[PDB]
Amino acid sequence: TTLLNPYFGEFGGMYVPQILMPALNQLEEAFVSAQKDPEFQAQFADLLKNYAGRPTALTKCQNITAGTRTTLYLKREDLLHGGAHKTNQVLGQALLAKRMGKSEIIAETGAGQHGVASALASALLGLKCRIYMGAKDVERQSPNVFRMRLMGAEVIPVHSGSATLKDACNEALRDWSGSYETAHYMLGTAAGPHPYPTIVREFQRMIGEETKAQILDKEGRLPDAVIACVGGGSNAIGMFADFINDTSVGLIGVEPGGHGIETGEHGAPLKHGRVGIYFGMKAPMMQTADGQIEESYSISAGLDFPSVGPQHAYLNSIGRADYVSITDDEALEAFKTLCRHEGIIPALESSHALAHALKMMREQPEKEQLLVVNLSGRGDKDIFTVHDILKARGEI
Amino acid sequence: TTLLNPYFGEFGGMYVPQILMPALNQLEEAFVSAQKDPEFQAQFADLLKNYAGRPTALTKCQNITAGTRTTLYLKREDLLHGGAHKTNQVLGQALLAKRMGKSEIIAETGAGQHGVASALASALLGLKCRIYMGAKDVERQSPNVFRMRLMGAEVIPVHSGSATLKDACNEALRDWSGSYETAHYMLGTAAGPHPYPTIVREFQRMIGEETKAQILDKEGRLPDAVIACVGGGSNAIGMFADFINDTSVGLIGVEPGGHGIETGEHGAPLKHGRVGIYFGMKAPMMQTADGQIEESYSISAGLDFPSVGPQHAYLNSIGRADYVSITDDEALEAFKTLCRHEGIIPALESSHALAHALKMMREQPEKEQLLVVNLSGRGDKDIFTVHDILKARGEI
Amino acid sequence: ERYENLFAQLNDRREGAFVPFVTLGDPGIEQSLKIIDTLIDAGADALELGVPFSDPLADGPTIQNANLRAFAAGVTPAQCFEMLALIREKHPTIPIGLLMYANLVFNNGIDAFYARCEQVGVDSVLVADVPVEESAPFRQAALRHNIAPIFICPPNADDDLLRQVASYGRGYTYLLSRSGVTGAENRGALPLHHLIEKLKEYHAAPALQGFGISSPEQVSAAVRAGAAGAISGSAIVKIIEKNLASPKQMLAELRSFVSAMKAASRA
Amino acid sequence: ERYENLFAQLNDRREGAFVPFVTLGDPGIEQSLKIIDTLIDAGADALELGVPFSDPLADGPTIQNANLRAFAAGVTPAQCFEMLALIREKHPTIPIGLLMYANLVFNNGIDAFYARCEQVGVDSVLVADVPVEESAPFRQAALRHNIAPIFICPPNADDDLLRQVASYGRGYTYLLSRSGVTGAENRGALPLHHLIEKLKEYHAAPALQGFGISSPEQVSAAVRAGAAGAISGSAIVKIIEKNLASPKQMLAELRSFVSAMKAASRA
Ligand SMILES: Cc1ncc(COP(=O)(O)O)c(/C=N/[C@@H](C[C@@H]2C(=O)Nc3ccccc32)C(=O)O)c1O
Ligand SMILES: Cc1ncc(COP(=O)(O)O)c(/C=N/[C@@H](C[C@@H]2C(=O)Nc3ccccc32)C(=O)O)c1O
Ligand SMILES: O=P(O)(O)OC[C@@H](O)CO
Ligand SMILES: O=P(O)(O)OC[C@@H](O)CO
Ligand code: NA
Ligand code: NA
Repeated sequence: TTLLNPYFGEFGGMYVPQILMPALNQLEEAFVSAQKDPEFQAQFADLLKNYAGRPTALTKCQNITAGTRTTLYLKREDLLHGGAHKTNQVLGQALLAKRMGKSEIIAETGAGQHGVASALASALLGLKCRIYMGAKDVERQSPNVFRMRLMGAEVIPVHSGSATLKDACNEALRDWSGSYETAHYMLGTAAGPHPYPTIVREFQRMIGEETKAQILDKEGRLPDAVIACVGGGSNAIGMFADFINDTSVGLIGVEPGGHGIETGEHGAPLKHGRVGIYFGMKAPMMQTADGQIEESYSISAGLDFPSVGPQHAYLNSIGRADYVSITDDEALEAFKTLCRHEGIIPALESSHALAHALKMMREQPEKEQLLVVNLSGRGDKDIFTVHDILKARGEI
Repeated sequence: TTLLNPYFGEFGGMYVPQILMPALNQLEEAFVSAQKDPEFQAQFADLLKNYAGRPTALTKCQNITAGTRTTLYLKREDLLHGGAHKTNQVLGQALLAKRMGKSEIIAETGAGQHGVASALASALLGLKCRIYMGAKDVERQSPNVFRMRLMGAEVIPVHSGSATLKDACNEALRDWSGSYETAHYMLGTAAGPHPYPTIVREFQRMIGEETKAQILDKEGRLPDAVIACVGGGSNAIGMFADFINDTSVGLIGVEPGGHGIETGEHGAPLKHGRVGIYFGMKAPMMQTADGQIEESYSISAGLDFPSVGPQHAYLNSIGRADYVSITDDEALEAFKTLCRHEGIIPALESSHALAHALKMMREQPEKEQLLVVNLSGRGDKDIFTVHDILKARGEI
Repeated sequence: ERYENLFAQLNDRREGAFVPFVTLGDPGIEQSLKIIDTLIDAGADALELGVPFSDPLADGPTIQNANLRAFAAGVTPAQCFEMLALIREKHPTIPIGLLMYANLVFNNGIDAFYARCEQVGVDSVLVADVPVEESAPFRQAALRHNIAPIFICPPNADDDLLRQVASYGRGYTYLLSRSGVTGAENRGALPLHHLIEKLKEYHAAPALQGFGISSPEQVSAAVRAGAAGAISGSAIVKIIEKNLASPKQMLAELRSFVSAMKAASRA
Repeated sequence: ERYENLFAQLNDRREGAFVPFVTLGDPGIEQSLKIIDTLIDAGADALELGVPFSDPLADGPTIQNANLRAFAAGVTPAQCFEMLALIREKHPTIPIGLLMYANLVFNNGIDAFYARCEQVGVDSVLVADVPVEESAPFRQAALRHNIAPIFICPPNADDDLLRQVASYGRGYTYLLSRSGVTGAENRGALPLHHLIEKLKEYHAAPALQGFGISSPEQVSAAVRAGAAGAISGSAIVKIIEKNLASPKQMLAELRSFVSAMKAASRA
């Protein structure tokens, strides 16, 4: 029994070992209680405004749409404390953890962005935080690792498997299955078993709510489409949620194409995978013919995940949202273009969304369209990755 | 002749080669015209709000004042686009440059923060930007250098002298003295010849204006004191300006003590230097008995400057503002404390101000006081410096 | 059927069941078959067998490495089912249970998976990441193909869960020793008499305790507490691991361990 | 006084002044004094001498390195004034002008600085970073100590500035060839006849053109355009630099260069 529907059509559920079902049911109950509690809502709002910096700006691009009939706004989650949208939902989940009497936090990370967010929220709110991170991401993201440790978090490299996000997820779940009595698992995306896809959406939906108010104020109408990258689905569903019932507003999610879909080295399960059961959920995933989970690939560690949240799978199935992919090289060009022409260094994750918007503009330059891209994070963490690429291609 | 008073008491003036006086007079005139122009004010406000992210949060500390009668707020300039207060005044100066018909920008930087800000504003507003940076700061701040170059700026290492900020300043001025016809010198602090100390203050005073409104809203009264680090003086005068006439509000500026004032390795000219003429101004500076300019030192490259803006020298002389110093080690402890207990990684510059606030609290823990620290920037740029220190001291 | 006949025979002899677990194909197909024949010949009352899975989220490092060894030898689910058929041909009465991860069951059709289990002679299936709340299509397919669906009684079980497991489960009930993941180093110490008693009141299938069972004292303790038997996996797998380069000595030590564990079940 | 007497004598001979500049104490005190005696003996009509300063913001690399060499030899302002006194004892009629940075003048008191200039026999002082708008205490101190305050006429001068320089300046007017900082590689190419004419109309002190003058053709061109003379610094300093390890050849090449530059001033 659950208080809330665990499925979006066929997708979702609670495919966890029996031992963890009490933890999931307790979390759902705490969340439903919290959502009706004015005191919880007031504390969450206070943290979002006065600690994290909400509302975030909606920036009209001045130079990158020149010569076209596209108007492009960027929703500036890059300006949130910590550098990405992740901070929104970690503040809510940390408050839920306290509401339940939990003193410790488990989290996984790939971009190190959710790790940083979990570490900062735990520091503020007095929780003991341990973060699992693929050891390949460890040796590549040593700066973010040190940030987490500076803020008092334990960072645990994971060497198994691809040594990336999927493997960090596995270890976090193994941990939480012998520590759920005292530790809250702070899942970092809108995926995993119910109630996480629902909680993460509700704690990210201020993105789209703000965007809607801001666009009505500046343009007097809703966007023709909103565009967001999709690694697990949190920033996209946060932007999408408040527009789902606005049927004229397109919802476009951008999965990583990596080296190219045809190479098999990508992270685009929603359009190029097959439904399966893992990560506690029934959802599209990259898998072999035998049902083994395949390793994903992206230049962006935050999108390097071979599954996707169930609400996106559902929104795609019914045609409410459309999903596309963008390759490493297309993402890199968008990163460079935003740096040089708007003075904003975007996360390589977010650069996938920008890259698709640029394509919509350049492919049909006389099409009048009002677009919003969710700039889910800043690209400070990515400048070394980008440098080593530009140096290897003789471009610097 | 000038439109505005170039001196604050004895300090200030326009001590530049005759060739540059026309450029200074033109800038003053453009600034006075701009300040009366609703269209300029509207464009500046639009950029500050919708591009840079103003207003910034005022964050009440939750954990670091526990056990005391101090209430401590942080003015979150770390959340501004670019990561520091520098972005405020570069947007105004870039607009002035366009108002004057200038197409190129010269700027100096030490923290790389003003460099990043100049580069991002130039990218947005279509200006060609060249940045001078001490070659020692170059080899230490290669990440920020790459950010600037990513955004299309030319970064020029300076090997002369101490190979730090003073030397970058020298080269910028030498450059501007054969390029003033087409280049605007975007000075990065509230120092240098008139009209820069006045312009930079007026384009930073939203910090204190916002702070005042925010504190009245949250506490119903003005702060007992506001505290800011002082390298050249921009972030401090920006916080101070709107409180100058509120005589009950203390104004406390914190100069870098480096390894200790007694060692001579510091950046505290306002309290430990001697009035002189250089950098285009009459102001306190660190100098030998013979009047040679001495090299400064700080763990924080953004505070490593052997002079200070003339308005601070004046406010000190008349006793309106008080100036103190904080050593490297005190700044480092404040950095660590904010990371671990509030989940905010501060700039090492700003950590000097926090360190003095912590001292005011800890020295007199039963003194009831409402304090505001200007958190002038985020400390992302400093995590490697801090790491190499903690590793050298066996602390990691 | 096989579980009912085993437990009736063990009850007559006043014995508990000792049920080893191994990963099929670890370290290879041929050595795995020899390993399983040795476990039976040394006293195993039943078998629990895992199909190598790419991401075994209920397993600790010992069984993770077993899966990696199986994958290194190229073991696929299809090859596992060919092994299962051969094991059933050799041993017509021993109950054979699979420990599966959900995606391998769901991949090419739940019904097709259980149909293949029936074809090869499997007696029960436990799907580690399918709680009773999600089990409907799995248990229906199992029962449709004369396969017992196994459910887990965790140490935090409440009464509504007790009644569900007792009602929907067949063959045996998996009584968890402790929270966490599989692993011999972590011994379950929490008393389980209360759960064992409730299961019996609700007429649940007989309980086999698993997780952390690595010594004969733990086997006798589970039997003494009322459990019908005990399952041991990581303890068995570490012997395989320790002896990879010595196949003969591996079988020797496996027999020594199994015999002692089964001896302790003779209460 | 010395400038008035020089320019009257040069006017009689229909000659322009050639005025070399060096940094005092570069590369050392003793070689610097020999250098200055050589510049005079080879035809220098006047001298412009710099006091090494830590941050010379109007100088390019050549004169920056001259200052560094002087500092390497431990040259202080006090030692510079002892040199100036000795130079004046050797050469009673040649005008001696200082090119100073403001902080060295202001350091221990503006009045004390000009008093010391008077004691050693200096004729004029140009403070490079003190525009006419800031000059009041400097020019008052200079005149009080019978020192000519020198002001710069930049190529972007407007009429109000022309009248100020003509009114407040004494001895000579520094006519800038171009924007930028000192340096022989950068030649000023903008015609300056218009400024020279206005200065004469307003009765300014005679104009000496400086910055980028490194060839005899530039000296004759400035004289031909109406300037009373030309100043050359970086060109002279590069000879010092090129010959640091060959003190004798240095003096030889200095004399060769000065003689040719002074020859071109004889219009
Ligand atoms: C700036 C920025 N933008 C977009 C995204 C994409 O995430 P979404 O698809 O959900 O929107 C990220 C990603 N961040 C994460 C990964 C995130 C996480 O934390 N757990 C988890 C589990 C499965 C998949 C993805 C995740 C990280 O590397 O820490 C990002 O950092
Ligand atoms: C985050 C942060 N906080 C405080 C400060 C301190 O500056 P103020 O004293 O003026 O407040 C900085 C500093 N930044 C600068 C230095 C700044 C500049 O740009 N030119 C210049 C010239 C002389 C002195 C100082 C400067 C940089 O290294 O680029 C900072 O980066
Ligand atoms: O590995 P252990 O800890 O013995 O657990 C049993 C499990 O492997 C089979 O169900
Ligand atoms: O160095 P140059 O370019 O000759 O300029 C003259 C200057 O050095 C003395 O006034
Ligand atoms: Na994905
Ligand atoms: Na300073």
